[PDB]
Amino acid sequence: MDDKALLVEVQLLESKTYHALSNLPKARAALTSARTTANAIYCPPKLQATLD
Amino acid sequence: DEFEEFPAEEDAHVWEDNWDDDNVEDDFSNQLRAELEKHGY
Amino acid sequence: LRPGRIDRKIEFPPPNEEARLDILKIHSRKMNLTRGINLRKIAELMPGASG
Amino acid sequence: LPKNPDLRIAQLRFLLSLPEHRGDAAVRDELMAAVRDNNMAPYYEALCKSLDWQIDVDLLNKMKKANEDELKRLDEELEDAEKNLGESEIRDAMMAKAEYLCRIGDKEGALTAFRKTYDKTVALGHRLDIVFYLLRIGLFYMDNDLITRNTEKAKSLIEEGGDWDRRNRLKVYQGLYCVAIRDFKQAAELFLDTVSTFTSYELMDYKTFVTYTVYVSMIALERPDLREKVIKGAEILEVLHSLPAVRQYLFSLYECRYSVFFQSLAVVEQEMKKDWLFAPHYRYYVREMRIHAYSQLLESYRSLTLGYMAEAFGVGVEFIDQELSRFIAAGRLHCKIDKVNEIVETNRPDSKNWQYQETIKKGDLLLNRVQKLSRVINM
Repeated sequence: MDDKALLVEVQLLESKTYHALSNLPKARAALTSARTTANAIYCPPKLQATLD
Repeated sequence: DEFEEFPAEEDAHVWEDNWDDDNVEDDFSNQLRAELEKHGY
Repeated sequence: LRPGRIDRKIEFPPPNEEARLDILKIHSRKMNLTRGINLRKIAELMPGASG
Repeated sequence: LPKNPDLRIAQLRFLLSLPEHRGDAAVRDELMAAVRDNNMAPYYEALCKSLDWQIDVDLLNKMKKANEDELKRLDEELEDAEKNLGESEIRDAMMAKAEYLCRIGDKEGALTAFRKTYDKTVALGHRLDIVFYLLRIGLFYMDNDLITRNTEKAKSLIEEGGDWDRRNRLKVYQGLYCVAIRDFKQAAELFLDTVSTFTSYELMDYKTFVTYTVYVSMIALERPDLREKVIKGAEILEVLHSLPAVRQYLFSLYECRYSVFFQSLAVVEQEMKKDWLFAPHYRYYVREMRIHAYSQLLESYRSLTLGYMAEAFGVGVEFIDQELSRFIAAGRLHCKIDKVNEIVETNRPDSKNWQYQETIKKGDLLLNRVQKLSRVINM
């Protein structure tokens, strides 16, 4: 589906949950995917702050 | 040079076993439990 | 480029779909591919690859 | 891969075969449900004869008739494929027949059917699948020769040509067999290699695989490799976050919390006693883990009083004295006990001294070899 804002939010949530479980490589990969999808849509200040 | 002068006269384990394995004693859990109980008082 | 100094001029067109799949197999032989790595889909995603 | 044969069935059978759990009820219900759903008539009869249970006449006859009519249908399909369909159809029909033969528990018939299918199968992938099926059968029954020969065959097939997924699955299978043979070093190596991409869910779920990997790695890997490959491993840590007991056990050794380590080691010994694969080696695993913990503690000390180490291990002075004496007698720990003063002194050889001992031993071996060669050749 084309709703990329919720996709970015969900990828960030997955990255955070991965980090909480000590799976740093997968968490970083998920965060990189989230950043890639974020630099393709309008990242509001709140979403940008969460990603950063 | 077969030494015929000396006559030439289950446990199909492929793993090498040292002597300590044969020793019979209570499982480690029982030993630790008993020791903790005896040192708890 | 006279037909006495150069007799055969073989053209090298960019590989077609089957050619791209063959090249992918050639260069992916030593790679550790994973089940579900269908190369026909990847080749279809390269319409005019230089080779 | 297919779940058949189901290794959970073999584990339940072994658990019932254990003295304490022979009378267990829940395992009884689970095994009976599995047999009824899968309709293992030969397996049911073998289990009843081995465990001296009461054979259910109605259930046994129903299962036998179901197996008979299913086998008749499979044979009819095989004949139809032979008469009408091509070689691929006949190969698949025989594969299905062998799969159902394994379904019911007929070891000999299933093995012969799979051998025939392999003989009539040309595709390399299908041959690898047949080898995997036979390996799973061997693990279910614990046939050492079958597993060894089939592992060699699978290795040869992969060497000729093989995808990465099959190599990973065969790595996991070799690790399981090595754990079952007590070659824990190879088990740790293979499991640490495959933990990243565990795709063999038929043998065991991921949690069990991570637990086995932690156990074998700690029994095999040394402290640096243990920290680099298990402690900091993302996959193992993520899985252990759902297994508090295993995480505590693994971290007790690395963090130097020896009392919790011994609690977890007792728990692990109890768990392995019931396990169908670590059962033959559970005593050895516990003994070696205790030896490793003792050596790890002694590495940083030269003379530690028996009282301090007894307090650290949460055990009495007498028990630690007896265990240390037993382990020293076997030449595993490098220490000598001093009972009168209650002080344990480490006698770790100096690098020069250990090197001299190693050179003496290796040179003696080489000199014996050279003497034998000279005697053989000089005539």
